[PDB]
Amino acid sequence: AQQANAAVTAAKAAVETARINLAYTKVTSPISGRIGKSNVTEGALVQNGQ
Amino acid sequence: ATALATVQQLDPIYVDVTQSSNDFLRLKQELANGTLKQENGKAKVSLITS
Repeated sequence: AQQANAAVTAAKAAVETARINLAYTKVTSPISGRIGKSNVTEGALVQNGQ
Repeated sequence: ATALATVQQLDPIYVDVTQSSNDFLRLKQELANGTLKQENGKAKVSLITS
């Protein structure tokens, strides 16, 4: 039972992990107001924290 | 990290209009006029290509 709760613990780690990553696949705005310019075009590899 | 190619589209084509500062103000004076400005969000402008 306890080791099963460790498996459920890693399970919620994975579902939460994909839930934040799959939450950040969409790109939205931090705040409101007038945007400047785009930098990167589509079909291009970008990095997190680059 | 290497990129393969790059494509464009040529039947529409952007024209980024390089402009000074104060004449835009005078265009703001055209915003105080608006009388040659029709279709007001846009309108045609005659090209002079090279």
